[PDB]
Amino acid sequence: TLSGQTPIFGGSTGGLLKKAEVEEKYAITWTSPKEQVFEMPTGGAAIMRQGQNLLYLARKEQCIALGGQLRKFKITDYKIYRIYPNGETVYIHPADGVFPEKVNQGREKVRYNDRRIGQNPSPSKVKFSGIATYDAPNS
Amino acid sequence: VQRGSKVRILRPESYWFQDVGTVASIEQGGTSRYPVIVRFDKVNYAGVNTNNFAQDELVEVE
Amino acid sequence: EVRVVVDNDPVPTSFQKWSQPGHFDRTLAKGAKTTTWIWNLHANAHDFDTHTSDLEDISRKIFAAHFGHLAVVFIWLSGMYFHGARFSNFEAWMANPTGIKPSAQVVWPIFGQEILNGDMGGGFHGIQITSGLFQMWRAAGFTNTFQLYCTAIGGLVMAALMLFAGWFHYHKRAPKLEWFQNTQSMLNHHLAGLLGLGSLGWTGHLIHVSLPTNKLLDTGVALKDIPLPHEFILNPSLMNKLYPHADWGFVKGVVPFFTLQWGHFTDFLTFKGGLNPVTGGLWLTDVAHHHLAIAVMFIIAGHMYRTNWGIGHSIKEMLDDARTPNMLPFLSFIGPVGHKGLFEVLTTSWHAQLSINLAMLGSLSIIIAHHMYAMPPYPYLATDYGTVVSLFTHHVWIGGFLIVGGAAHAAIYMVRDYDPEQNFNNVLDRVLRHRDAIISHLAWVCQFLGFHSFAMYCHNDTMRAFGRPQDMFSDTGIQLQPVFAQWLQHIHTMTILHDPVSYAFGGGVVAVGGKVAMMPITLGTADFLIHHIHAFTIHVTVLVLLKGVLFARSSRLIPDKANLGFRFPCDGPGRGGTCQVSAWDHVFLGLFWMYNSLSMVIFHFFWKMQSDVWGTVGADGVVTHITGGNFATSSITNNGWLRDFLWAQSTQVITSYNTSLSAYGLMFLGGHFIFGFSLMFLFSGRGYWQELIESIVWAHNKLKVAPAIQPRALSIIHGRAVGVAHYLLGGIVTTWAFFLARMTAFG
Amino acid sequence: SHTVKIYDTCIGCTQCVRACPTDVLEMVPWDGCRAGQIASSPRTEDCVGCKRCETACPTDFLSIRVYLGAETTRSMGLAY
Amino acid sequence: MAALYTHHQYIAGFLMVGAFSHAAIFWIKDYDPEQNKGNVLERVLKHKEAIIAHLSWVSLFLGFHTLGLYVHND
Amino acid sequence: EARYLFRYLSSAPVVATLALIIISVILIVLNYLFPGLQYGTFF
Amino acid sequence: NTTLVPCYKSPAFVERMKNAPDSYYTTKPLKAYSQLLCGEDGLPRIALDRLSLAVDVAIPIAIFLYTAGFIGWSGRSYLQAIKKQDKAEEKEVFIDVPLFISCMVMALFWPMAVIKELLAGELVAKDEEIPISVR
Amino acid sequence: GPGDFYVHHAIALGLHVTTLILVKGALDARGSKLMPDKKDFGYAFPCDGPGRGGTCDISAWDASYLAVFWMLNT
Ligand code: CLA
Ligand code: CLA
Ligand code: CLA
Ligand SMILES: CC1=C(C/C=C(\C)CCC[C@H](C)CCC[C@H](C)CCCC(C)C)C(=O)c2ccccc2C1=O
Ligand code: SF4
Ligand code: SF4
Repeated sequence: TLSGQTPIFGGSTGGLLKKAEVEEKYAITWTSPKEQVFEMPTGGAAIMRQGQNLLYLARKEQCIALGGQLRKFKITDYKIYRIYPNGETVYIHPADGVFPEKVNQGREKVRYNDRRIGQNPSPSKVKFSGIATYDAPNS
Repeated sequence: VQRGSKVRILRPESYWFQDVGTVASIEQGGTSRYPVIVRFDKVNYAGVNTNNFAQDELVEVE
Repeated sequence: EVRVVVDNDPVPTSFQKWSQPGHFDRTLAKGAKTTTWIWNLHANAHDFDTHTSDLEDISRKIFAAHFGHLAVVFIWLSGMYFHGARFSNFEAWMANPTGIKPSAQVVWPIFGQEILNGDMGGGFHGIQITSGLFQMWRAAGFTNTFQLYCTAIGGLVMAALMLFAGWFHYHKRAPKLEWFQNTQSMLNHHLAGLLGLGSLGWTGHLIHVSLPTNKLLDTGVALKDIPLPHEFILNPSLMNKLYPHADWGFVKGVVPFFTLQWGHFTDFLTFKGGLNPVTGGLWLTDVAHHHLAIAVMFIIAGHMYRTNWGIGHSIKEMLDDARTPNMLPFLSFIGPVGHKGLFEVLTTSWHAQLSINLAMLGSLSIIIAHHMYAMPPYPYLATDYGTVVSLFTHHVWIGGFLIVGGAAHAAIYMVRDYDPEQNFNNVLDRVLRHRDAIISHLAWVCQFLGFHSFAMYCHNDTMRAFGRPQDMFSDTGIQLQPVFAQWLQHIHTMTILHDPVSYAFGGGVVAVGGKVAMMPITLGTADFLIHHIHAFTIHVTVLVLLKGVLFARSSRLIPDKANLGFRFPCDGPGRGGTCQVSAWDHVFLGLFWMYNSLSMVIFHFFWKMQSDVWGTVGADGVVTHITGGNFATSSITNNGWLRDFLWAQSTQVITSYNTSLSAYGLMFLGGHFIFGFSLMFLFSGRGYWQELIESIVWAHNKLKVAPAIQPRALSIIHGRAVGVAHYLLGGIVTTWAFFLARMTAFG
Repeated sequence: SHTVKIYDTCIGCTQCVRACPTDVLEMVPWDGCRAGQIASSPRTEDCVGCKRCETACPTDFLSIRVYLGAETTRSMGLAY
Repeated sequence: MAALYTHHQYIAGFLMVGAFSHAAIFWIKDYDPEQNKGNVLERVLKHKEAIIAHLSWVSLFLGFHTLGLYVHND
Repeated sequence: EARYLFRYLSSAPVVATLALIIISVILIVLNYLFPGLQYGTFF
Repeated sequence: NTTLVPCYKSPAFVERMKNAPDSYYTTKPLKAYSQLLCGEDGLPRIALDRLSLAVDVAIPIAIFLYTAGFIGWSGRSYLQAIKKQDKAEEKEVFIDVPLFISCMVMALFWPMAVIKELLAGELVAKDEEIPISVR
Repeated sequence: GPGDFYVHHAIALGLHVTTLILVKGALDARGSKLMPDKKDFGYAFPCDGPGRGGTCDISAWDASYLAVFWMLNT
């Protein structure tokens, strides 16, 4: 699962709302070799600890805007979770342990078209059909 | 299509459709499917002037 | 230590970089690919914080560009004194400041535009100026046009002095960073040396040039008999029939000041507190005493901060001691840090200093506009009705642009110069930590006031149309009296010394000759309803601008907004659409709201003055106002603003063809063009326009006349900046041409 | 729930993956480039729609598209 | 008589903006270049940057000399 | 160096702001040509 | 043919010459408007007749359209001059005035220079060398 | 009379610009050099992001839209 001490943050207003209790809630988890201060994605500034840190955010763009901030503090070990309200913590970033910029094997060409972009079919080819013109199984 | 030659573009989806460009490099691997890199003298839209092309959509002018 | 440090010759002086435009940005110096390079060269020429990175080299560019700016004001200030010297009727106006109209700026005889040379009284043909220059030079003691000419010469050699000092402090002796960062020493010399010695120098001019000259001009010496101002100092017996309670000698007349027998000055340093009933302005004995109490208070307050002699205050310790062991217990909520780390904000960044110096200079220029109509300071200013309105309207617009600039650089500070290291839990961190509670309660009081100021104008508009004039918010129907503002008009007339300061409050009608200078401005339901239009439009102007300062770092939409920049169009069509999320596009939207706020301040002024203050007095005592009590009954419906103000008072700019007000009728209609022209750039987007250049580039590539600077449509930000630069130009020049055709058809 | 398709004009410069704020794209191995990579979008349910991967693609008439489709609660960026 | 002229000219301006609104929906949704090969409907798209370049000359002609001839007379 | 000065006065805004003071010859051709010059009244 | 009487015997134009100022704008340009056709309100109209205003309408055509195609031909022959020098990116901002004047005096005889490129086929660019869109 | 010459060239300016916006909306409904896949995005879409300079109002819906301001004006 997840664990860690929360950073020294004096409370905010841009934090979690009733969506985080009812639908989904994200959690970033990093570790720091320093008692440094960083900028919160929910507005303000907080002091991260020296052990395992743990911060609950509301949506995934707030975690990776924070994850792109820790990479400028030379902290590139963060794990992002997604916490459903029944307690199910899935682990979503980075999925394979490796960052999505550098290539790993076993990964799949998912949502890939084997044509140029300019040779997509016309929307009159797909008239009264279920598919869109960018799905288009020919080439 | 050698390096330094001037070539015209037959790609209808591109910015430089029927524009003369100078070939910069051709790949000798044979498995990259867009080997020839041609450099143009006008940028497309806030950006590049080089683009990878195939050899079947290029007609040389000299 | 507060010592001086400079740098000997840091920058060479050559025309080598004038041949390479765009040298300051690295992407602009590599060539002009498209026509966006043309516009980016001017949008970044003064962004000195992006040319370099170090604050030592930025602050030398700031300091040397102020000198080249001061050398631009001195060119314009030598153009106002030169036009009063050679192309004016200042001689004919000073002899008779009632019948002769103030005019400079004659027009050349070409293109038939000499119809603008109307008759100004006394055979002078020119344009009636409404800038108040003539009423200001009379208060300075100018009598002949030679003294105006050698002020315009003396400013041209002061422009070349200030222009030489910008070359000298960037190319020869440029200061270092620790010379700019002693702002305690700077406040000592600006309070005492600039604002204290400036109002000590001016109170020496007033009692030696202005107070003798404006005493003899009230007896009507008709500009032969008056002496030149050096003859009141070279001949000290000449200033003894005037002001006889003093001695007026070179050493013998000053010694009442040092022996503290200041009753010898009580005839030309008064505390009368009223308007001069022969001229209309304040007493120049009352003004000369005022600058002496200002120069004492500023030279005193310039010895507050600590320079290198130990004694004095330090702002570093005063800011860092406002934590919360030591506050008042009802405002002890601001942090155990307090605002430590805030002297490092206003010293290590010029955008933090510019946002305070613009909002203070903006709010000062509206306080100035509200005081020069109610306490008119110049002789024959208050009865020149074209000058009273064009000086209120000028400094309200000037002082409202600077407020929006004070909220632009309070947003460039957050995107660029904001540091979460030095601002942990201080008074600025704690504002961003609750910024959805500032904006929630601001967007409610903008909503509370929009219903209770504007929808009470729609209630009155419906009751007046229904034929129910007893059901609407009138002085005859449901009265809404300004209870707390009718009471302050009662206080400021029951605390009078013996003359009623500011006749706007009450008591007396100053009616110096012909027209009326000042009258009580009473407040009814039409003044309750219109002060809440002003309270509503100021709060939405704040709400637009404060939303761009607090949400300049991040939001719930884009949590990495400070990495996209200050001036960016959007973050794509995602999240439903995120156009105008930047901090720039809240300055852009707060410029329309500054416009709507200040155009109702100058419309409340222009109609309340005409109906309840200005007018003419007969031989009994009753006053017939310009529109005649029209604001009380008809300014409560906005069909009455349409009919009784915009339609009925534009009969002087509509019917201003074939006459001398002909240019105001053209600027009125040229103004309506630029407003409607602005809506091309505001309403449409650049993807239509870029896809329209491509069909026009084709017709040039066909005829082989295509350019290599490739034609691009304007940016998203650049297309919004030219849609607000035209709305705020053609919406101002159509009000400038209506305020001035209405009042220079009367006087 | 947008639709991020990726076409074979890719060059494997990884610039769309570094520009994505939500980790929708990732680099998989391929044979038709010198980098040997091509982008793929396995987390298209996290597509916020902002087309920031589209401004970073340097191929002319870019090799990645975002087709804005049926928007949901995580494809519209609602923290409430 | 006045309210019936202005009625039917604003109806006729709306019905002509919609005659070109569904021209655009026809090109997107209901046109294919393979079936309309070489006919009169491909020939318009073959030179469509010469119709837009000439509608933009008549527009640029009639506004430089209609606005300019008013504000000369103004 | 004064040899880079007139290489700046040949740039775009300079020669297209002296392409408006040279079109102050419409000021002189409408000063002494009794300015009213209609479309039938000049040959 | 029309009711546009000349301004000599128009009974509403002579009042514009009766009560008028003098200076330079309503005396000599007003007696030069006397040979102009004017309606029933004394304002000189511009009609199009066969021969009485044949060259009276053709002087504003031929005088303008020469120095309309004199600005356009010196701007076209300058952009073609700086593209054979292979420096057109930087010669369009910094105008090379020894060449722009040389391409101005080559455009002084442009009607006998355009038709030397129409019959030679060099005025227009051919359709397969011009950039277009997906059409 | 001459007051009717002038308004018919405003009417002609009006009918030509609002044809220009509608013909460019109809003929560039397939796509142009700013975005060559306008058919894949439908009739009414906002834009294609701030890339390639910015593409506000690029769709064929948003040119059947700027010509309602010109229909009402004319
Ligand atoms: C300024 C242009 C203009 C003018 C002068 C008119 C004038 C007229 N219209 Mg109108 N109309 C216009 C534009 C105009 N129209 C446009 C662009 C539309 C398309 C939306 C309409 C659609 C329309 C309809 C449906 C009807 C008229 C009718 C009339 C006639 C009677 C109304 C009247 O006395 O004048 C009053 C002043 C007006 C501005 C008339 C406004 C009428 C509005 C536009 C009706 C719109 C219906 C609305 C969209 C749906 C509301 C449903 C619900 C909320 C109740 C009158 C001659 C009525 C008629 O046919 O007479 C028997 C009628 O049934 N018109
Ligand atoms: C006259 C046109 C107009 C109107 C009515 C509004 C109205 C409003 N603006 Mg807006 N604005 C306008 C023009 C207008 N604006 C323009 C031209 C711009 C261009 C830059 C803007 C830019 C702008 C910005 C940037 C902002 C606003 C905001 C607001 C809201 C202010 C809150 C408020 O006042 O509550 C009062 C409501 C009114 C004053 C509307 C009139 C109420 C009527 C008279 C009562 C209705 C009676 C009844 C309920 C009708 C129901 C009948 C039933 C049959 C349906 C408000 C609804 C601000 C906001 O969001 O507030 C929090 C906001 O920040 N505006
Ligand atoms: C015979 C006439 C006719 C018909 C059958 C259609 C049919 C169609 N049009 Mg269309 N069109 C027409 C004329 C017509 N149009 C005209 C005259 C114009 C010029 C204005 C247009 C411009 C147009 C555009 C730009 C689009 C269509 C679209 C469509 C399609 C879907 C309609 C829709 O969106 O859902 C239902 C529509 C509504 C429920 C109306 C929405 C609200 C409107 C604006 C009424 C507002 C009036 C207001 C409330 C009244 C004021 C009240 C009072 C205070 C006065 C449909 C096949 C759309 C399409 O094909 O998508 C791919 C599309 O984008 N049309
Ligand atoms: C009209 C318009 C344009 C097109 C605007 C253009 C093309 C700017 C026009 C400026 C012209 C091109 C000035 C150029 C002058 C030349 C230098 C010629 C002068 C040379 C002589 C002086 C010799 C946009 O790009 C745009 C973008 C976003 C929202 C709205 C709009 C918008 O409304
Ligand atoms: S989409 Fe862009 S970043 Fe991804 S492989 Fe293609 S060129 Fe590289
Ligand atoms: S739309 Fe946004 S989140 Fe989705 S792939 Fe593009 S940049 Fe990434």
